[PDB]
Amino acid sequence: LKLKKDKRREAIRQQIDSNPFITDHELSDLFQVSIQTIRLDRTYLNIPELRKRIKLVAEKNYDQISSIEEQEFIGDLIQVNPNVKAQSILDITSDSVFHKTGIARGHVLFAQANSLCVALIKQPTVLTHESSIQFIEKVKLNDTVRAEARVVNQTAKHYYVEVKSYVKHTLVFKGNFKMFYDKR
Amino acid sequence: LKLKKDKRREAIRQQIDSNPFITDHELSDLFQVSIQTIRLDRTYLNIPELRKRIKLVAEKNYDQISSIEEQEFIGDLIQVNPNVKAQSILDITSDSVFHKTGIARGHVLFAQANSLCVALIKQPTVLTHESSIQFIEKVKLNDTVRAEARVVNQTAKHYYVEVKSYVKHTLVFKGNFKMFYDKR
Amino acid sequence: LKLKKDKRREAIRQQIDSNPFITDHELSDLFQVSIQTIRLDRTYLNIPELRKRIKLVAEKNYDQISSIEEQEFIGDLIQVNPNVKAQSILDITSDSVFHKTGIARGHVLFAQANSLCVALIKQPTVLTHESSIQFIEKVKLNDTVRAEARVVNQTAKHYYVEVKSYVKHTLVFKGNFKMFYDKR
Amino acid sequence: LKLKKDKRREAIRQQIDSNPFITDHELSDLFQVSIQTIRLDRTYLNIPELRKRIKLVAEKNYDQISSIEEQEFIGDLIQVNPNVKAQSILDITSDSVFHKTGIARGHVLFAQANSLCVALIKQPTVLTHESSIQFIEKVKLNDTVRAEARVVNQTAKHYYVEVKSYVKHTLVFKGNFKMFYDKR
Amino acid sequence: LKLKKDKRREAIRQQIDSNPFITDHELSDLFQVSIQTIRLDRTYLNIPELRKRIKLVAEKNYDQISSIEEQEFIGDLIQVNPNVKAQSILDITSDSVFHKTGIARGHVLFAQANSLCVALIKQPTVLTHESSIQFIEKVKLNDTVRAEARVVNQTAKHYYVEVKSYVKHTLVFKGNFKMFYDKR
Amino acid sequence: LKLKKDKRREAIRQQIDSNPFITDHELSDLFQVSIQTIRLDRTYLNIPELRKRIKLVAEKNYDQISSIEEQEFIGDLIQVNPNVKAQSILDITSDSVFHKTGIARGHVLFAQANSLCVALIKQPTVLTHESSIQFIEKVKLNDTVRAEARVVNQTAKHYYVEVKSYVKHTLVFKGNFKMFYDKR
Ligand SMILES: [Zn+2]
Ligand SMILES: [Zn+2]
Ligand SMILES: [Zn+2]
Ligand SMILES: [Zn+2]
Ligand SMILES: [Zn+2]
Ligand SMILES: [Zn+2]
Ligand SMILES: [Zn+2]
Ligand SMILES: [Zn+2]
Ligand SMILES: [Zn+2]
Ligand SMILES: [Zn+2]
Ligand SMILES: [Zn+2]
Ligand SMILES: [Zn+2]
Ligand SMILES: [Zn+2]
Ligand SMILES: [Zn+2]
Ligand SMILES: [Zn+2]
Ligand SMILES: [Zn+2]
Ligand SMILES: [Zn+2]
Ligand SMILES: [Zn+2]
Ligand SMILES: [Zn+2]
Ligand SMILES: [Zn+2]
Ligand SMILES: [Zn+2]
Ligand SMILES: [Zn+2]
Ligand SMILES: [Zn+2]
Ligand SMILES: [Zn+2]
Ligand SMILES: [Zn+2]
Ligand SMILES: [Zn+2]
Ligand SMILES: [Zn+2]
Ligand SMILES: [Zn+2]
Ligand SMILES: [Zn+2]
Ligand SMILES: [Zn+2]
Repeated sequence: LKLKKDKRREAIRQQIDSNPFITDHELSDLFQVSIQTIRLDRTYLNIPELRKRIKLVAEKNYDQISSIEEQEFIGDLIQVNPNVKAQSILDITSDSVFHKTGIARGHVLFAQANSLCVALIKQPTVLTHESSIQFIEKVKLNDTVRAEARVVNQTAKHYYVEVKSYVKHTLVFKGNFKMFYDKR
Repeated sequence: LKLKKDKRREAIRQQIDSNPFITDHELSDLFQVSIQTIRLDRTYLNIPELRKRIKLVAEKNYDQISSIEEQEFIGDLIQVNPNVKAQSILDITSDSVFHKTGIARGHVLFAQANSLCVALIKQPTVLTHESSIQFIEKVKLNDTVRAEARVVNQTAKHYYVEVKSYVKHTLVFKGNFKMFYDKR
Repeated sequence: LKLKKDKRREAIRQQIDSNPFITDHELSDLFQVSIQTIRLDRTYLNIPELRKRIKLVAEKNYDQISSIEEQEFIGDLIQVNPNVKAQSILDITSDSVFHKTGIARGHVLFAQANSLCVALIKQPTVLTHESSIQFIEKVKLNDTVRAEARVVNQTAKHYYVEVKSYVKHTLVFKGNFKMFYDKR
Repeated sequence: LKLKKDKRREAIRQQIDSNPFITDHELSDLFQVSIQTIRLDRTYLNIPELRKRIKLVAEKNYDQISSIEEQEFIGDLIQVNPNVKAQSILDITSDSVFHKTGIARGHVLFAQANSLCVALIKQPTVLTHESSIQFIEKVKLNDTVRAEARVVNQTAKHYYVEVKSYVKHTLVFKGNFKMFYDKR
Repeated sequence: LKLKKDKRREAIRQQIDSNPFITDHELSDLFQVSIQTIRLDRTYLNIPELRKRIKLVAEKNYDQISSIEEQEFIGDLIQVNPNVKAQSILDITSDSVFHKTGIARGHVLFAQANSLCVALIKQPTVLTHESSIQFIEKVKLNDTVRAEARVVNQTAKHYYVEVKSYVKHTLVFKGNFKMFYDKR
Repeated sequence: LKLKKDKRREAIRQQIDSNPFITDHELSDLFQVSIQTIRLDRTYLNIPELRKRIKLVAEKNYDQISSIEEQEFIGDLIQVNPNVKAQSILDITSDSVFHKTGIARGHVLFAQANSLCVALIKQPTVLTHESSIQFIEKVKLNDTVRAEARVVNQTAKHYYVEVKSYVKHTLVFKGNFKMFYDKR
């Protein structure tokens, strides 16, 4: 048997506090309850929908970055520790897919990744010098790609950044980035 | 001393017949004559401007390709030998540059290259699986990037394609692409 | 009395197999059941909504045509027998109506029809030479117009094509088209 | 020999007073003088370029019409005698041509014509009921099409309007329009 | 206890007849019944949604005004007594808000107000000469602002117009406008 | 008589060093020499055109401001002393004028002014509370409006800012702004 409405809702607040980015689908699977029930529950709880929460959190992050302007950034910058790590979320719309197939275009995922690497480095001048990438799974129209970047090495002239991207906890894309920086 | 008007113009026709894509700047340097003189000369000769000639030639090429639709293609497909080699030209407009610097965004050059590799392979299904790329020189607002792709290996399941890109005969970008294909 | 849920759903699959383009409204009228019930039923059946099915089928058709490029085509090409007959579907949006009245603009329906005639003829060069048309009923904002073209005569230099267009099986527009063609 | 600068310029003012829509090319042919000389002459004379003059005159005309809103009108309404005759000018841009050929799309010329017929009739409700049209010459990218409409018959319920369209005094398109009207 | 369905619906028709612009939220508060119940009720009653009714009424009003063109008007002109008073409604979309905060930009509310003052004056030439304005409350993304303009003085050369703007009967913006007019 | 080419050009560099925003028209009037001569001179001198220089200088200024995002700013921020004074330049395009007349819309000039006041104040939260404005001269299509803002009073809760706007050193618009600020 299932939780009483009240306890389901308490549990839903705890989940979202704990993961500000948890989806309604994830919440429905967790509590084994229709995706519509999740919506009514959030409404009752005064928790805004995922898009909004995502946009609220990201807005604060563009203040921490200096290499690229907010409106140039690809995706939503959900997390950033300058010079250490960062994450973005990007929805795949028809602009981003091949028209015959609905398969996401490679350069879109590369763009999300490259942008994130530029953004996480706290320098005036930050350019990508080299990159090698692997497209591990097809990404489809309407997917949401979470990219996660981290610095793996830092020399005097470069940062080496690894990016891994996911669609529902499935690794879809991996890349290595060699980033140049100077005090200018 | 310089060529008489008549002989300069004869020589200009021969050059363009010989390179349909030669620029007015290249023609001015060749004959050491203002870029405006080149224009008057072409007008007299009934040779259309570079943009037009480029668009006339490319139009015929989209007929030879099957992996990607014409209007999805990045740049102008100036040359194509299906399954062997191909070339595109792409102008760098403000859409393609970082706003602070006028430096072309990495994903734009990668997009030109990735598109070209997809286009040159004559299969129904063609996906990029892996890529490694080097950004050799900064590309600037208003540059024109010529990308040149060639197949270097072909196995039963993949084509390996090398792309090299230029701005006025200067190598600016290099990439290796691992492309998947099947009969579907 | 009405069909049990199970039998209604079986019957709904049979209908859609039989007419890939049947609407939810048509399905609701058939089974005398709310338009929302139809939606839940399709969801259960794993049958995508009308827009999608329409776009899946049409995508395959642009491969058969050569006179006009896919992205220039007006409406969705749902059916094509080159040089014989063809059909398109076109939604009437605010772009297509007079602003004071919501009445569809004449040139929009003519455009759907003219495009279809160009598309169905399998020649490199296909131009419309003459046309006579009758606007039989007002088409309104949000209507969907199904145009149906067929060749009625073929001489050495022309095809004569008749187009008839409908909104819910009501004839709204009729046209005769005199089409030129050559091997060029 | 040619006219002195002064007399050429006097003659140019007289021409434009006499035809507010005469082009610089027409003026150059008339006086056998480069198209650039015509420009310098107009500048000296304080006569604005063709586009402007066209837009100044047309602006006054939308006040006389009631069947269609100004911003819905196709082309520039250069002349109007409500219920009798009217004319528009329309530039053919890339939006209006087939992409492979630069040939103007049929529905564009039909749209100019149909709009003009709706505009010239001074009634609240004016709908096109029937039309037959002939595409007499190919219209190309960058052409300017002058459409000329006149009422040929008027019954109690309809106006019969003939439209003829030109590119440099060459008849390119002809149409007959059966227009419905009522007091509503 | 609450009204029977039938009587609620009768009462809802009377309300909308009486205020063509009453919202579903207002109707839900009145009858203490979910906003969704209001929707089902209107559907049953054949009363179109607020957006439509608003657009139907406003369409008739642009005929009465002469100083500014319909498509230039900011908001929907719901009410107009030329030279006396007028009202508009304007939705606040992301175009109209600061990006960090969702707060409506001042010039948007000023634009609604200034447009309304120009529109209500029945003269060929009508220009704003002076204005003083007070932003009384923050307007937020997705609010709907009702602006209400009235002439308070009229001299030989000017009209003095007061505008007051509201979001759910809360005064949010107030302005005084000094408007110039002549017979030209 | 006029300056030798060499001395004219020396003098032109000195002028632009001295006023980075001086126009070619201003330079032509100064040296009484065609606007085209000015262009050739700048080309020779390696001084970029006005648009570019303006965009280079402004780019550096958005770094100093915190109340409004760069891409939301109306016009180009050519000068800024946070909490003291600032200036913008704004071109008047067809988007900004009444369609019948080419006269700039009031809210456009108010927008330039209001944006500048928000931008110059170095606080997280900065809102306009009150404003009174005078439209002193008609601004026309293609004019360039220079707005100049300065703080005239500062209390604990507000800044009082005066804006004056010009087209070729002619005062066209004046405004007083009451701005709210807090540490949030
Ligand atoms: Zn998750
Ligand atoms: Zn699941
Ligand atoms: Zn397609
Ligand atoms: Zn892209
Ligand atoms: Zn490096
Ligand atoms: Zn070259
Ligand atoms: Zn050179
Ligand atoms: Zn910038
Ligand atoms: Zn891009
Ligand atoms: Zn592979
Ligand atoms: Zn049907
Ligand atoms: Zn029905
Ligand atoms: Zn309207
Ligand atoms: Zn159209
Ligand atoms: Zn023919
Ligand atoms: Zn003529
Ligand atoms: Zn000629
Ligand atoms: Zn094409
Ligand atoms: Zn069209
Ligand atoms: Zn009739
Ligand atoms: Zn109310
Ligand atoms: Zn309430
Ligand atoms: Zn922002
Ligand atoms: Zn605005
Ligand atoms: Zn005044
Ligand atoms: Zn100056
Ligand atoms: Zn001057
Ligand atoms: Zn107008
Ligand atoms: Zn505006
Ligand atoms: Zn205050």
